[PDB]
Amino acid sequence: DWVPPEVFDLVAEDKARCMSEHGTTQAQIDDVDKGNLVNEPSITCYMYCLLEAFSLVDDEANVDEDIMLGLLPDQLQERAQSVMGKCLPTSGSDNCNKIYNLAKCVQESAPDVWFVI
Ligand SMILES: CCCCNS(=O)(=O)c1ccccc1
Repeated sequence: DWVPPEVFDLVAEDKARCMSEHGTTQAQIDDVDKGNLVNEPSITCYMYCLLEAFSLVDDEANVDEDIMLGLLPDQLQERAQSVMGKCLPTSGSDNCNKIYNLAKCVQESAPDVWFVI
């Protein structure tokens, strides 16, 4: 990955909170990173939780595309922008399910783009 060790420091406090709130295990996170994701609230609500902590989504899981693209390396932004044209706006039954659907769409469309810390 292009994700540097810094980001792990930066997200540590929110990561710990989000996992505690939702019953998330590190194994579930590792799985999403390997492209294995199911619609289980303990992982889908974790992803919403962390996105929200960094202002990447609002109260109804609408994505701030400019902030999201801003997370990614310059060299990935062209292809990520195409992916967001396909996968946004979000849709689903609740905030966690919206992020499930988004993650599945990004992972299906682009290898290097969705990542979960
Ligand atoms: C392309 C967006 C990735 C979303 N993954 S994440 O929810 O773990 C997350 C990563 C980094 C900051 C906040 C949330």
